[PDB]
Amino acid sequence: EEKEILWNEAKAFIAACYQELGKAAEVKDRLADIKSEIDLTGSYVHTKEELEHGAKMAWRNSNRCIGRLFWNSLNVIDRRDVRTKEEVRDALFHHIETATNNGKIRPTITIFPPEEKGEKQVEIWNHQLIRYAGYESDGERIGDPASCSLTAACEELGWRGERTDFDLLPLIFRMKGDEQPVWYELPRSLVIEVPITHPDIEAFSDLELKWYGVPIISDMKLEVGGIHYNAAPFNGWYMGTEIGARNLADEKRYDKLKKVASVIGIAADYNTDLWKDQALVELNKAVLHSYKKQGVSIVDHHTAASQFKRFEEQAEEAGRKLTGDWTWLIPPISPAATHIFHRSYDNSIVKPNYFYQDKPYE
Amino acid sequence: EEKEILWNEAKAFIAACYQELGKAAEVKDRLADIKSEIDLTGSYVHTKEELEHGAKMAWRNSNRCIGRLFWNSLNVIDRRDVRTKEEVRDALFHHIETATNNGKIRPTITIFPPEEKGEKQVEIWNHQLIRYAGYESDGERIGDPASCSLTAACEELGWRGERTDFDLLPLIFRMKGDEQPVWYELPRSLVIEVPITHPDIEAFSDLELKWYGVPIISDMKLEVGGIHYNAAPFNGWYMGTEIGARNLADEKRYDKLKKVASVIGIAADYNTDLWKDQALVELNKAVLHSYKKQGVSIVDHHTAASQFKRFEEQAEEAGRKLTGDWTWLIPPISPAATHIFHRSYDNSIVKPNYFYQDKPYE
Ligand code: HEM
Ligand code: HEM
Ligand SMILES: Cc1cc(N)nc(CCc2cncc(CCN(C)C)c2)c1
Ligand SMILES: Cc1cc(N)nc(CCc2cncc(CCN(C)C)c2)c1
Ligand SMILES: C[C@H](O)[C@H](O)[C@H]1CNc2nc(N)[nH]c(=O)c2N1
Ligand SMILES: C[C@H](O)[C@H](O)[C@H]1CNc2nc(N)[nH]c(=O)c2N1
Ligand SMILES: [Cl-]
Ligand SMILES: [Cl-]
Repeated sequence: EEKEILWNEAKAFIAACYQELGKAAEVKDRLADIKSEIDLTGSYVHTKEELEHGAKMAWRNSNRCIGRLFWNSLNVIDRRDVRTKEEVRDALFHHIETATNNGKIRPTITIFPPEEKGEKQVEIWNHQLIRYAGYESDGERIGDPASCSLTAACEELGWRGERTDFDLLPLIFRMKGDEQPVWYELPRSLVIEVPITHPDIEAFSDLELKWYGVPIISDMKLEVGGIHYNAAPFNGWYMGTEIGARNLADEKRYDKLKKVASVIGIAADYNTDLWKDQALVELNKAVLHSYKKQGVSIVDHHTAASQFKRFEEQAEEAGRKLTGDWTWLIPPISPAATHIFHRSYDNSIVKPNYFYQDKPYE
Repeated sequence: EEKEILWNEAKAFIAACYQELGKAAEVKDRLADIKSEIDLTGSYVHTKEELEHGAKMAWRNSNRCIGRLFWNSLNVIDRRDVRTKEEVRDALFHHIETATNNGKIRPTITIFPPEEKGEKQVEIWNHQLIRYAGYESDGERIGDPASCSLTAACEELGWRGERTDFDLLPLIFRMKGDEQPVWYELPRSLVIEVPITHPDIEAFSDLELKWYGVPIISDMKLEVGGIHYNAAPFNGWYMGTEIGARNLADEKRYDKLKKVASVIGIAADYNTDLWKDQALVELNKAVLHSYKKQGVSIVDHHTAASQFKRFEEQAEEAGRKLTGDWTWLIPPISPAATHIFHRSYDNSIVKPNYFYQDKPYE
């Protein structure tokens, strides 16, 4: 039953992967070995080339990602060899360091051993490798509300946050065979953060806003040819709106628009004044300015959309169907100023791809 | 075949309409009369009450409309009695006058005789009753590009535009039996226009922008209980973004963002400066300010979304399913600052409703 599904996924993947790599003549033999490996073992093992191209295809197929033009330059780190929590920890520290690259961010994925019988070898609890803690208790909100449930799980395991608005959560993951996950404080030297200032408005620094340099999603599953890599953290560089229009702006996140309005010297009393819109534009300008001043890679939503248009053009040129989720591709500010807003996209799921999975906390 | 479809639509509509009106006991008899009327005539005729409530239901069911909270206060004008082009013209002039209401806009629909054998009695060519002409010839763009095809059709019929950027198109419609439509110049006294100025930036008036007061969609079909009212123009008041973020901003419309950037004194050289976003916010502030100064009804997108939230709440309270098109309901600026962005909607089509129809030009 499962080896039927596996074998079928393998045939589809290997065929497509080898076509793209100019190695179609090797398919039959490779497929032969896989058939035997599955029969004899219940699974199969990707070559380094297959794993690398698979991760790249999965990014290429990610409907919700505007940044896909650069899919083929993804840096794939093969860590299927890790067996200990120390090795996992050091691999995660290494990912942070190499992806950060002193600010010139390298899109990277680190791939850990895949599920066996659907049994995870390693299970990463963090949503992103770098993220801020959040607390809520008796009227008091501190930090990132989105992190409240994971923060509480961490404090159940003996970690204690300082309760600033920007506590770095520890790395937290569980090894096969262990009942509880382990946690490790992030070395501050590894984590680039960017204080938010505004190019023109000197008072903006009074808000004492900052954000971290590199978004590293660590809780999605990479599926490649029937093999389930549930632990495979990946990163790009930020699009500014992610920070300025969502992380710092949403009422259910840092909720800073009223405070932004005050420091930029506009009233926040009347909807018709469009003060939220003005505050959003200034906050987003500040975010882009700040990352660039500090030499940390970032892209604005106009440039990103222009790049995505090139991705569309390349898909058609290569004779590949384009898939996308319009609702996620449009930027959260000035969406109609982008070409994305004015066309539609097929939201079909194509594999290899990255998928959500259930949180082991909650 | 057709009388089957008609009768079935009639049963569903009359049943629902009379439930809502507290007249469920009258359904059986009314349904009896309709059954006979269809058999004997091939069609049936709505009571004034049915027609009025039907138009209101159609608005309530319009998935792409954020303004639906006020569905039950729609002003329905029954003009099923018109037979001549003079009467149609005067009914259209009347709609403009009564809906405008000296600036305190009244949501209104005027309903003309419905299709018979699918044969239209009157066919309105205008997309909106008030709209600006557009011209393109040998490098030269003037006016509203969206109106180019209708403008060209009008000039085929002996009309000539002055070729300003804001020529009012004439009313243009065709009567049953006539090969060509007729056209009538709009009396300027009927048409309120609003010059666009900015509350703070005096130079904004140098752009010489203006827009008309009342959006009156005149080319959609109202379907009520199997009866097809192909000529039934309707209006609300504007949401500011329609004018400021789309009509005046789109590259394929008036394309004013670069000129806005210049008058507000910011550079339009770098994507990372978010100059388009800033220009959009200032243009949208100017639009709202200008309509309010002139005493013409308008709503900003924040207030409109708050009203739409109340519409959602009322639907659930009344035990009615809510339908909506997320892609049209989100405003084109700061969409994530509205609740709409953060939930989903069922885009199912429910009747009565308003529908697109093929343009007789093009
Ligand atoms: C190189 C720079 C990149 C940029 C600028 C970029 C941009 C974005 C943005 C703006 C989002 C929406 C995030 C949100 O609203 O939560 C997104 C989602 C996504 N990106 Fe990218 N991305 C990049 C690289 C990558 C890479 C390297 C991968 C994988 C190898 C990836 C896979 C995805 C996936 C799977 C999502 C959806 C995540 C979810 O559903 O929560 N992206 N991207
Ligand atoms: C009272 C004030 C109203 C406001 C503020 C409002 C708001 C809006 C907005 C912003 C749109 C999107 C238009 C576009 O992007 O092209 C829209 C679409 C629509 N509205 Fe409303 N509306 C109002 C009244 C009405 C009325 C009275 C009706 C009908 C009786 C109506 C039916 C519709 C329909 C059918 C659409 C979709 C049109 C299309 O597909 O092009 N609305 N509305
Ligand atoms: C790889 C990558 C690049 C990039 N520019 N951005 C992200 C995602 C940032 C991000 C990751 N995960 C969750 C949220 C908020 C998620 N909500 C929907 C739960 C944001 C990922
Ligand atoms: C009734 C009503 C109220 C309101 N506030 N707005 C509109 C629509 C304005 C409008 C009407 N028709 C076409 C466009 C642009 C349409 N493109 C998609 C073709 C805009 C209609
Ligand atoms: C292709 C895409 O659906 C298209 O740009 C839509 C998006 N949402 C919209 N929403 C509104 N209100 N009006 C529009 O014209 C559009 N255009
Ligand atoms: C319900 C709705 O789909 C939801 O708000 C989505 C909309 N589009 C989005 N787009 C991005 N990029 N990120 C998000 O978190 C969301 N949220
Ligand atoms: Cl993020
Ligand atoms: Cl309009």
